[PDB]
Amino acid sequence: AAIDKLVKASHLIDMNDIIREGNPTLRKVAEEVTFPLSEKEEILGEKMMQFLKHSQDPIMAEKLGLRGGVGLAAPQLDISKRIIAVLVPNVEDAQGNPPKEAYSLQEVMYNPKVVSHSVQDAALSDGEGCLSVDREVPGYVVRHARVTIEYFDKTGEKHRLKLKGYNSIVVQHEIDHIDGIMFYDRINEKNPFAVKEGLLILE
Ligand SMILES: [Zn+2]
Ligand SMILES: [Zn+2]
Ligand SMILES: [Zn+2]
Ligand SMILES: [Zn+2]
Ligand SMILES: [Zn+2]
Ligand SMILES: [Zn+2]
Ligand SMILES: [Zn+2]
Ligand SMILES: [Zn+2]
Repeated sequence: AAIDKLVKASHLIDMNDIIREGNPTLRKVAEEVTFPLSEKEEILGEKMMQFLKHSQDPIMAEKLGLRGGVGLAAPQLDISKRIIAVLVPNVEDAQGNPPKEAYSLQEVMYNPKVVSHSVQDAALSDGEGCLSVDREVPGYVVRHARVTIEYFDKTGEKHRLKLKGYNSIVVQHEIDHIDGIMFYDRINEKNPFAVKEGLLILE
């Protein structure tokens, strides 16, 4: 089955593993994982993080035919489990100095969920994209500005985390996937660029 192919030691995740808009797995509510994790579930998380590392690496992205990304959910690999990986890099300064921290967020999250959020909404100015969606989709994807999430790591340790800005948006977008929600579900149906007063537009 799909998970068996993905977790083979020599197997690298690429675009051929990513299912496409229309595939029913994208619309399911993914199943919670139980702890302790199976070896498959642990390796799957590791492969998913590796895929994001590769997508952000100039050489490996070219070798594998990948395009940059910051998040991946297991349903996108045809695996209906509540597993996501997020990897959001910090950026060099104007002088070309690497940041203090390589990443502002780097986690493989098991059973993640939003436990509370701000009343205020936010949206990326440039909209959102998706590896499973081979269409141009304009518009503000309206999300919570700030969230508090809970999730478990591969060890079963529970974490509780507050997020805002871009990382809030990235997380979620990935949580949506494990609930069978697609980004364009959160775009205004009649005017993609409608702005309800108070919306935080993120640059
Ligand atoms: Zn493959
Ligand atoms: Zn391991
Ligand atoms: Zn590598
Ligand atoms: Zn709680
Ligand atoms: Zn609420
Ligand atoms: Zn996505
Ligand atoms: Zn919500
Ligand atoms: Zn629509």
